[PDB]
Amino acid sequence: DSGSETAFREIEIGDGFLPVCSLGPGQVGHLNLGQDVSSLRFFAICGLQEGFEPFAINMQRPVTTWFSKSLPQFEPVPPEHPHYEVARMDGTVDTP
Amino acid sequence: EHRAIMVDSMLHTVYRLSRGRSLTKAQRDVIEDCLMALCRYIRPSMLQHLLRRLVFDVPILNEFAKMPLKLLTNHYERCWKYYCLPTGWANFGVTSEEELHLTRKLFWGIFDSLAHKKYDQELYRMAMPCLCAIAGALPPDYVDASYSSKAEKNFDPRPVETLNVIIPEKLDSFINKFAEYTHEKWAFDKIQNNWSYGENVDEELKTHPMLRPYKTFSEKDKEIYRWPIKESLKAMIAWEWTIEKAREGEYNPQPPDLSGVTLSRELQAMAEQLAENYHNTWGRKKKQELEAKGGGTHPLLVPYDTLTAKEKARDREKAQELLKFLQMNGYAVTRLDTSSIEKRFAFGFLQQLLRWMDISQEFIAHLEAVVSSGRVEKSPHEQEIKFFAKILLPLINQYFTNHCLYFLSTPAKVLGSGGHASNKEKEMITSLFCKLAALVRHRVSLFGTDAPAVVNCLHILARSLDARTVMKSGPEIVKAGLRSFFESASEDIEKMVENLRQNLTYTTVALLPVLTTLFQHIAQHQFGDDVILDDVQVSCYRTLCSIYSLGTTKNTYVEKLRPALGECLARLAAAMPVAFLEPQLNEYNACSVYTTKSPRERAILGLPNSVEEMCPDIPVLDRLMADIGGLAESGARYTEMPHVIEITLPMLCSYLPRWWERGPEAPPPALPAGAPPPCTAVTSDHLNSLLGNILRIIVNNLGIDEATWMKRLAVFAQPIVSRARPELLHSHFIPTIGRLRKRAGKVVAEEEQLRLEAKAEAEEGELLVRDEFSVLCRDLYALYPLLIRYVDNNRAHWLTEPNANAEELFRMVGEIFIYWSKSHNFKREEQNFVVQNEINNMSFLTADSKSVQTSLIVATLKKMLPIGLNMCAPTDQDLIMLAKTRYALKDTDEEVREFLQNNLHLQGKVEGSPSLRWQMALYRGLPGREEDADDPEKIVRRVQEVSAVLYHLEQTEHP
Repeated sequence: DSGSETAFREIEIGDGFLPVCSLGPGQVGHLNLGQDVSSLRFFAICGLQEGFEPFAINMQRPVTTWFSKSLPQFEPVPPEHPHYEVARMDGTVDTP
Repeated sequence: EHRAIMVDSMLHTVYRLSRGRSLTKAQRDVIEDCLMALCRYIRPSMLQHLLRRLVFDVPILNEFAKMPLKLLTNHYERCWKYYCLPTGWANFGVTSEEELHLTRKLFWGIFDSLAHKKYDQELYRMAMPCLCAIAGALPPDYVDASYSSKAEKNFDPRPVETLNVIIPEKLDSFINKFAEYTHEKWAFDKIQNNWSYGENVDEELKTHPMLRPYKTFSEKDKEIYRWPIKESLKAMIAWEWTIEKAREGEYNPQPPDLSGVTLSRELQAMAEQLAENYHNTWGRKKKQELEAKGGGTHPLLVPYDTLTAKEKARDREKAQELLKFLQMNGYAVTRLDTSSIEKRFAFGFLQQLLRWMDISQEFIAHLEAVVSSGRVEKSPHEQEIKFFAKILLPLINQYFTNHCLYFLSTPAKVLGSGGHASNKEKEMITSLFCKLAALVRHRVSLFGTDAPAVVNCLHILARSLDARTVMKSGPEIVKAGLRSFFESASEDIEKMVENLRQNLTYTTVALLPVLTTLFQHIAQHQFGDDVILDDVQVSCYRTLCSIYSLGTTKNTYVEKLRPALGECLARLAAAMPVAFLEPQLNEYNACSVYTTKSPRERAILGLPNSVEEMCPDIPVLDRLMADIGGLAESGARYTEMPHVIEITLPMLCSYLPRWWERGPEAPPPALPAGAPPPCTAVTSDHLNSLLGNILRIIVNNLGIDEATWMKRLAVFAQPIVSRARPELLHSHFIPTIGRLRKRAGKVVAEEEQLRLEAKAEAEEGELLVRDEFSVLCRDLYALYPLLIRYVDNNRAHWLTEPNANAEELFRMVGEIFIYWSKSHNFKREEQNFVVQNEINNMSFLTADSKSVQTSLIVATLKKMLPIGLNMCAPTDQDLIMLAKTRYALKDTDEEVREFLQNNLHLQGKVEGSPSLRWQMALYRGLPGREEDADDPEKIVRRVQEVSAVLYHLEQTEHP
């Protein structure tokens, strides 16, 4: 809205970054990471002259992805869970 | 929030200490500064009782209310998102409806007190921002709990005694029956509380231990609780609304008495009045004890209509259980059908501003009468005039500024976040605009100090008008009023024509800018199809004819006024929905008066039944195309043809773009939609020829100095430059940018000679070159914005397929850029021109698609950089950095070229670098790339030029 070309700026490198896309119900999207730079359209228009490099430009095997599986699976309660806490009280006497 | 109770009590006590009785001025200042500084940082929800106290006491408008209302407006301006936005203020929660109704009551109490009280500079000046802040903060779509609430007015709890008031027996039967019924329901609550209603007093149960059945219960000990219920019902019937049974006649009761359900809206409003009675009548004794104690207003003894929902429930529940007992028995309280829109904040304050609008019409009529009849300074409505001028005009300005999205919010396409304004709200806000226009029609002479305020406020009311829904399916009086106001404005423009050969001052400063803004709004929202028609279209016809006649006439005053006519007429062309420039195919257009009106209607309106007979003054669009083309060929300057550039160019640059969408080339939405042939036969070809004429006249007028309207000409050509033909670049921009480049090169050569000399003549020559390329800066700030949009459209085309002419244009703009970068005088004179002519704003809008720091030259260069960056191979990119270090050594272009020729063998290697593999493969995959570009001369040329561009870019970014 202010006219700045950069959407997000002053972003700390931190641990790293990964391409990601969250599709909704009945939604279809083609995620082209850039294994085939020829298949990367509009890259010459934006990115080629700016110095940007295709993601996985020289990677031989395709980049594996991780979909958010919706299957409800039991996992242990985190020790630092913000709301629920599990206490390991000792048996002592007259108590298990 | 953990222990906010004592924070609230601290706020209350600090406010009392500030409103103490024996304090010094400095001490009072310290207390008040603490209060504002504290409430600025605390959460707005912590003001639930301090805000209530302010609602109660600030409408007194005493000398002690200065800091109260100042802190009030500071807090509300801080948390305008907390109330107006339905989502709240981010992490902070959403406002309560109780707080919203406190805001409403506070706003209107301050307004009415400011109304009756006499004008005083301090209160009005320091309270108008407060009133605007409360009005803006409270959302317009909010509806109060009840429009017909109590609205009553240390507090005085009005004792409405009813023991003396007699009760008709036909209803007194169920008054006594409900007294017994509430005793039984009290016992039912006790037994429901796991404590069965005892018959003997015993501490084993915390509840009432002596609620015996009615047979064994003593009458007096019933009355201990029964008489309060009887007096409750007796007070409720003693008020003018008397509770009347529907059916004639009349230790647990069979029907459950629950206050959760609700009766009719009126019944709920005066049950709220009954709870206000529980406060006043039943706590006059409490107020006597409280005045004996000297503890200030007790929390319940605060007026009930302004009390917080959490603690007013103590009497709300009692009033509601009484009214619900009446409701399940069918009893109705006979004593108003207020619509939801009237109930709403928006339309209520709208009716009130209409009331003050007729009051101010009377006031200004009397003021004009006493101005005309001698000099009568004494005015019976002087307080009203001062109130209007100092409060009402800024208030409507600010309120319409912060809620213009709401008043413009179409129900079909919701624009306002809070909601959409009602149709009645839209129509009478349009009528308010028309009434303000009629008021200031000849009042512009008086209210001289407030005249700019009037014109800006009426600009705001001109913006955000649903002319669509008021003229179509809207009130006949209001639509006739606006149509007659446009007709009178057209007659006024004709009078203005006669004058060029108050009213003249009106047309000079108030009529024309507001008319332009109205046309601009109608053009943006494309409302003209159902708005600019019939008599409105006729009035616009005579307006355009008369201002064309004004353009024809040539005098000094009309020359100085021509920018206003050009802007106004461009906006009316953009809001004018019939192609009057296509008279032969006017039957195809369904918006014209001839097809909308019947033949009899045309006869009684005096219509010529043809566009040609309507306006033969303006020739056809082909004729003005030929005229502007001939003027371009002849090189018509502003001296030779000022009216053309001022007024007739807006015709083309406004009507032609918008009607290109109606032209044949633009694809129709459907075959039946396109079955009527387009009334305008315009395509992109005539648009492109119009750009050619504009470019030709600009380059011919480039040498002309003191040309100012050329900037607004560039602004007017900002939309036309889009959808430009590819050949237009080498047709027009390459020659004129070449001329600009060579003239700038001559100027910079003179500047270099000036720099090498150091005499007293060198200082005069320094001022001379400053003034010599100030015009160059103006010309570049004209031409380059046209290039910015042009490269924006064709950058994809040039990058997908390289154009040699595009590369040469890149070299041209890069040469201009290095000329601007090397010379310090260039940058300071550019900044001086920007600050002189306020170019920062228009540069900001030019950079915006669809600033002082921002350098147009740099921006243009960065946008065009990829075009002239793709011309070189990646192995040449592997030579750019050494050429940059050559330029870092401050060496000459000849030497950097020679030692680049020495480093011809120092280029990078594709098998050397893995990234060069894919970069070099893509550089081959470019369709316009062959192997002939690998010639060493071409390679060194492009390397040197690209490196010069990059080095001057990085020096501009980081000196």
